[PDB]
Amino acid sequence: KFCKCGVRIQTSAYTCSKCRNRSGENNSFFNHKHSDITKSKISEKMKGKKPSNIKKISCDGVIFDCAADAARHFKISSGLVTYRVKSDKWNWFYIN
DNA sequence: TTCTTGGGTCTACCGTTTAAT
DNA sequence: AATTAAACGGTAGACCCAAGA
Ligand SMILES: [Zn+2]
Repeated sequence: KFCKCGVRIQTSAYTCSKCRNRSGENNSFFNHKHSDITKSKISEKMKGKKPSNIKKISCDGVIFDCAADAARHFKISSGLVTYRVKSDKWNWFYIN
């Protein structure tokens, strides 16, 4: 048996692994809902994890791994951190 | 039967914007 | 002006599940 792409496949298969459609409505989990139990398992494993989009920052010399840590140290909102970084009245800048 | 794939369904936390003070 | 909350928009990684191998 041959896949539409040209490679051989078992007669029990509809396509080769690479050509299988899994996007949108063709996904095996499309339109399914996760149970409250699954959501909790995901919740516990994620608690305390910082994401990859964090920005190291220097607050005029005092550095932080992310803007949120700086917000928590100064006790201000994250929005204000961004505001000071853009302000000509502060020397707060992201590293890189 | 098991092991592998890989993208839809989620969570926790980020950072930037903007309405409202 | 300088502030905050909430609206938006993003990442990786855990989960699920059917079908390829
Ligand atoms: Zn193919």
